[PDB]
Amino acid sequence: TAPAVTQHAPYFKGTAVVNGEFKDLSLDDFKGKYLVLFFYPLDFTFVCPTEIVAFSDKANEFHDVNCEVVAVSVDSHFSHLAWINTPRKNGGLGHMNIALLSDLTKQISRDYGVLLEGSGLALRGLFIIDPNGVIKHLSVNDLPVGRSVEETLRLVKAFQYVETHGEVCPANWTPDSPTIKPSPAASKEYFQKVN
Amino acid sequence: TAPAVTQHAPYFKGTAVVNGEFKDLSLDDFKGKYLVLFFYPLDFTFVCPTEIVAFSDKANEFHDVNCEVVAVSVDSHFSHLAWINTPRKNGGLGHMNIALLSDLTKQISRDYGVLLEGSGLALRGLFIIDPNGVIKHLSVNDLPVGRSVEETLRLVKAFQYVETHGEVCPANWTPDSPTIKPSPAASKEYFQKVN
Amino acid sequence: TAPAVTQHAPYFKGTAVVNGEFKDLSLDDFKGKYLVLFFYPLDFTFVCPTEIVAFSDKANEFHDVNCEVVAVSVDSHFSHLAWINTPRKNGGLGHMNIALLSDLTKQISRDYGVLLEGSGLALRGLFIIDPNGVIKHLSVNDLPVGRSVEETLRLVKAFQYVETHGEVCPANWTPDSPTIKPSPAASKEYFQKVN
Amino acid sequence: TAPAVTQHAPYFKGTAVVNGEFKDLSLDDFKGKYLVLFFYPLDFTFVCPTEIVAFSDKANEFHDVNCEVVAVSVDSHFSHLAWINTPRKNGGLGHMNIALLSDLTKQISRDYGVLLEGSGLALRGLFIIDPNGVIKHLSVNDLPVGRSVEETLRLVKAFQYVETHGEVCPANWTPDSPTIKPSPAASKEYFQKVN
Amino acid sequence: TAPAVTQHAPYFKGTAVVNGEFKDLSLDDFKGKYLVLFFYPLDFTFVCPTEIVAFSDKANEFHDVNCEVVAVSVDSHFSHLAWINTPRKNGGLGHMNIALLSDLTKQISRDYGVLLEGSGLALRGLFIIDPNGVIKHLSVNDLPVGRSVEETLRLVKAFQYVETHGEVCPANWTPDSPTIKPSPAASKEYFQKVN
Amino acid sequence: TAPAVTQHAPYFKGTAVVNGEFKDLSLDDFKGKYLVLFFYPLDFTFVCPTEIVAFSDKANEFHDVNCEVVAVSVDSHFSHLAWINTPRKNGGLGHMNIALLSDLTKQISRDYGVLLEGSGLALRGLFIIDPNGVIKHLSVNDLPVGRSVEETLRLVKAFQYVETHGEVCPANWTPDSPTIKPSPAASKEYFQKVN
Amino acid sequence: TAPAVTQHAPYFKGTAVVNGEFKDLSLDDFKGKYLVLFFYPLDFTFVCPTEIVAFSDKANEFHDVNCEVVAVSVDSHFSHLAWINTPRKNGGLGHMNIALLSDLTKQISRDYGVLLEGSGLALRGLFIIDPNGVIKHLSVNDLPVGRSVEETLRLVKAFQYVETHGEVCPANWTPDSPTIKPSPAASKEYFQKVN
Amino acid sequence: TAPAVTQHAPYFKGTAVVNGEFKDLSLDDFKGKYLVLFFYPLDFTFVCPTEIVAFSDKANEFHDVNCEVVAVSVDSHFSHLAWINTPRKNGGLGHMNIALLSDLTKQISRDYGVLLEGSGLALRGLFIIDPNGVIKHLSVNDLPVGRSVEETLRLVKAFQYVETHGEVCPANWTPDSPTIKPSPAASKEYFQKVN
Repeated sequence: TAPAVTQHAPYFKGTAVVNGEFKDLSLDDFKGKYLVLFFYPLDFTFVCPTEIVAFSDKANEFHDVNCEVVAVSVDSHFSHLAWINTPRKNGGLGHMNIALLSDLTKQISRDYGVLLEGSGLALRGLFIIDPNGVIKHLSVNDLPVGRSVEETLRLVKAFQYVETHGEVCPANWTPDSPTIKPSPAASKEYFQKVN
Repeated sequence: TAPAVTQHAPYFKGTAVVNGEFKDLSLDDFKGKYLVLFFYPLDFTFVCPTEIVAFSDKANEFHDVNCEVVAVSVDSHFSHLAWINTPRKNGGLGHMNIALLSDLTKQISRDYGVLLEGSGLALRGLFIIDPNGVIKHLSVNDLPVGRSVEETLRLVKAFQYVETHGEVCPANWTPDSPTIKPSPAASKEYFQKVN
Repeated sequence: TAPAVTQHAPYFKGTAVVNGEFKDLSLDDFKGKYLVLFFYPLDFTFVCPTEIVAFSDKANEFHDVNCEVVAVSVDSHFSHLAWINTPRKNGGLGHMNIALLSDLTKQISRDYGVLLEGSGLALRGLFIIDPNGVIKHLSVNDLPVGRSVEETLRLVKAFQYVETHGEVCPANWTPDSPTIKPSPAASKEYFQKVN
Repeated sequence: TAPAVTQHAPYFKGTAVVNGEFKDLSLDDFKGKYLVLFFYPLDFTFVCPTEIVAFSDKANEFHDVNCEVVAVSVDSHFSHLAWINTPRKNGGLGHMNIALLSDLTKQISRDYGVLLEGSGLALRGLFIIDPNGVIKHLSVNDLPVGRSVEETLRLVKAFQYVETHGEVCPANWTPDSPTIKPSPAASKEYFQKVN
Repeated sequence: TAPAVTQHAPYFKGTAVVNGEFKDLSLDDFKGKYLVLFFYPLDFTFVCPTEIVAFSDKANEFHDVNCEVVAVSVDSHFSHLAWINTPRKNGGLGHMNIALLSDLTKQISRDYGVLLEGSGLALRGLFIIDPNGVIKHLSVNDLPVGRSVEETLRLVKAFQYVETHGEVCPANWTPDSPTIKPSPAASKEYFQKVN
Repeated sequence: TAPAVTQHAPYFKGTAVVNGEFKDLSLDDFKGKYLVLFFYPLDFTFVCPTEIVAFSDKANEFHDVNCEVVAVSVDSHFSHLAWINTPRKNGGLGHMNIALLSDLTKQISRDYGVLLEGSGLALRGLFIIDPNGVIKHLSVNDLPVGRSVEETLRLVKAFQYVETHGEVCPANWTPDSPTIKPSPAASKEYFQKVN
Repeated sequence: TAPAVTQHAPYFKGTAVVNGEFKDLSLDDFKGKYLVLFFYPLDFTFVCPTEIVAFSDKANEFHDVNCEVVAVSVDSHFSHLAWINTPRKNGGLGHMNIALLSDLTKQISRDYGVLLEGSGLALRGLFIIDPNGVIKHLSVNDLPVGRSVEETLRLVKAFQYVETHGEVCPANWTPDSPTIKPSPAASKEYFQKVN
Repeated sequence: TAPAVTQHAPYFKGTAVVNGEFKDLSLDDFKGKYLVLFFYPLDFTFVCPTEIVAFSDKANEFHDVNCEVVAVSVDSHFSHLAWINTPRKNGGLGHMNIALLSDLTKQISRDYGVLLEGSGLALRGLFIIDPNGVIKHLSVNDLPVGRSVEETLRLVKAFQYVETHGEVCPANWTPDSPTIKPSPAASKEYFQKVN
């Protein structure tokens, strides 16, 4: 139970804003589902809203592949709601298709290893978590650079492809792209094909 | 020094294969340049060769933006070379535009927090390190899924952009896409442009 | 850890025939794959070979969905091989595409609660185990009635479908047929669709 | 008596809904008939109504082979009735040709080893119980995947065949399909025919 | 904690229907507020729908005095909703202004001393729990006689009057009728006035 | 026997004041009649005299429905009389049309689960015991809030109505308001009429 | 227990003057009632008599809202009494309508955190303790400035308003002024009304 | 240095919003001036905006007596700004005449002993601090009740009166109300005057 790949994700619990109303959210609530838990520093800032809207606009694609997406920061759930009720044109989020988790005690960010104690706020950490609570991917950016929603989805689709076909995913894999049977003899028909 | 974003990259030293020839590399050889330091589990496997050839094929684009790429694993440098002298068509690497660093003692992988201690091999870990040895990004995939060379290049240009221009990069930023002046008043300029 | 649905499948270890060669297998070897573990009473009987050759002939379809099939009985691996080298025309197995596991001590059967202690042989027990070692389905017949391979494959694909699409599978669900979003309002879409 | 193949099915008694009226059912009532006793988690859910209406629309075929079908869950007999009185378009059952038994105390599920005590509901257990109250078969699914009524019916027809013909049924046996005389010499007739 | 007057109400947790959606409630959710917690045997019965619609119709008058109203029974939350989507004309509930809590494990009823173990359903128990959260009044009818919502509201109002005025409420007291200063000399005012 | 609903009321015996004279009462003295047995803390207090005079004033209406009313407390029977010979104007009782039972040993209160051991006095417990002599309703207020005599009489009348009519009494039922035939088809009459 | 808001108030015990007579009282004695426990440094001083007289003239209004008022200092109950018998013109108190508690050992002042150890006298601490012995407000002034008796009465009425109406009290709230429903949608009614 | 009367106020430093601009504040920016430092739980709530707007509308009466007012909470300075930019009609602050200080690390609230570690927010703490950094008054409210702006002003003026003139202020003292010379002989003047 640690924030590192192949380990169980640390237990978390906070009040979230889901679909415009307050709701409590636990790690247990996603047993059976994939989860993209992603941290951002602060509400009403600059990179953060662009990521949050980008994930919200693609949320249906994540939900279609049994994946929930929850954004997490250290602000109150009241700040989350206020930011939801701000229009995008004025730096706000608008109506949200993803959960917004309040980590007001900072303990979720601390346990996920992404809190800068001096500042009191999370780095841009993202965690892809499988149905059994195991971490499959993680990535952290420094504050001034936003994450790729397209790449996050590519990875979720990829981890699902290997578990339901038993072939591994090459670099730059997309759906319908060739894959490799992970035995030396059988891996050849891939290598032939692309060269 | 720690393997965490915002902290100094841990020192490393080892034997590499540059340009068909053995050569010592350390972290200090990359001061002044950006560094993409990416770990892979084992030579003569499956996802690994597809990632190394993809980075080798795109190395001119990294070099044009003052970025070096080095692949690392727990194998010897004699393994690295033998794999270079295997045709791609047969699961090999062929000619190489990037360094292949040997981490025979495993200490590099351990110091970078990507060593599965029980198996004796590294996860798919990737670090972007700036001219001063500071880690700007890191990411870790489990073994069955390869990384994106495109997203690595995106992120490098994003960190360079914010250095040059004093502006922050939104989600899904490509070069020439809009950026955000990171003050409350000046940011509206961005949000109006895209809503 | 018990032979029950939702629980972790008991650890097992034994000698198996794989391509006419003796080879060890444990539950650990199938970490990452789905596993159909099916018990059958005795080698050189009547129903048993019809089941084993049915599973062997459809083995590629199982492997295409990241699933190993492993037939288990209380005979020695030396009997399994002898039975492979009997032709099917004469009640044998012939060439095999699945593993034949020997449970010579009878511990595996006893741990999976399919052992008839009185006779010292197992019932027609089938267990479907996910990549995570958790039992998704169990199924037992009395000795005179063989099982359906088509139905076992149906259940593997259904458990895979729910884990990658988040929808639940109706009765008699097949690939391409409708499914249900498991929420009260969202589930009406299914019920309108088929009435 | 225990919930295991070849053993006597445990005694149950409870209130059921039979043809719209409430009526007591006991295991005693099915002496002399075959019995498909199937458990489902909850009324007014998603997979459950699909399983129940599939069984109900085929009940004629079960009845024609002296077999009764009894659905069971932890809800009251009043929920059962209210659900019968909901249209199928709206997630209900409509008219039922099978009994819906209420296990309000949770005892029947506990006695048949399918109660999840933590949640207070039953897994997808199905038992084929013969005219002397012995269990010939049992299947269990995790909650998100429905069962096959088709296969349930194939198994009842198969067990009846061996009782009245003294020949064992191969894998994927269907009516009017070859069967095996279960002695070594006599069995060769089957194995020559199908090869 | 114990289900008796002057004692802290037992802790309870469970899934409730709150505005047509599945929420999670606990005794902690009502700290700071008076709670009327009332049990009823089963959904889709006779006296119960009359009790629940009576409270839901006067729910505003309880909210106006800092009081929540929660109906409890041993039914699933999916039944609670089905009953909410049955019209009152047809024995149903209609739109609800109170919570409907699922005691599916039967634990809450057991803990509050109202579970008839034999039949597995609750008696008509009612508890007025104060804001911290001590039981001030409990009442229990047998199954065929419904409670008075009027008297329940009289009692919440009486207990609130005594906390904020330091006088005690006579038999049959209603808002504005006389009260008693509980001191031998001071009480003479009350007794002189009403005789 | 136990002080709970559906159970036989505990046996009790003691000296009571009945028409200004010391009589002896027991639970056997009320076989054949409904009994309202109500406890109060202490004679010469504040809410208690108001409760006792309210019941004594409506005592005729209970007798007219075969019901006796008995007040109980831990005081001597000599206090009960002194209080009877205190005028109502001066905090007293006046002439009484109900019995006043002495629980001097505190045993009755203890047996009926209403004795606060610490202070040695009863809470405001009330029990409607039927004619043989099962408890049909119990209620308990804390000390500073008096009960409703009106509601007590409503409940005796409701329990008598259901015994002699076989219909069940809704919430807020009063003599002459509609009632429910407790059958799914029969109850439709009630629900149609009042909506 | 502790002298902080939201905690249980520390137990105290001491000899107090009530109606010119010595009488022991403790925190227990005020269970069920609000309490305003205020400390003052010393009898026969300057600000202190003006606080005590101000409360004692307003005490009728506190008792009318179920609130006791208790003055506490380190002086003897003999000084307290002597100060009562001094006239107000002459620096005294006169007849008193509030308790004067002697903290002669200084232990009450030590436990409430108001004791200046060097001088052996209390700061001007005030505590509003609710009916369950929980602190709702505290306030300390330095020695040369008296407290507002009006503001103390306002807060008691405010804390009672929120327990019996479920709405929160704005800044400068007085009885009959607007209050806020503490949900986000319902709070707009207030914010629109006052702006 | 501790959050107690007569002691030096703990040092704090944080980003505040001042005239729509971010700007660092520290305790020693307020040396030579009286400071009213008041904590509130969270931005975008209910009681908090009423206190903040009330103090801001009286800020000039504070400024004229050389007193500053600084509101503090654990929210980001960005939330403060988004909330300044929300109109009052819609639950916001609008223009502000006071600093809103961010306590993103929560250290300030922890140092002033007003933080609830469990939930991660401040109680309604308020502190008057003199020109030498010494605390003269403190008060904490529980969350549902707002403070009195008038009484804070009353107290700031009271504490100045005593430094200027060397006379003590009685209870309910207002500007130009009589004060007391703190000497036995002299204090008589006050007592003769006001009686």
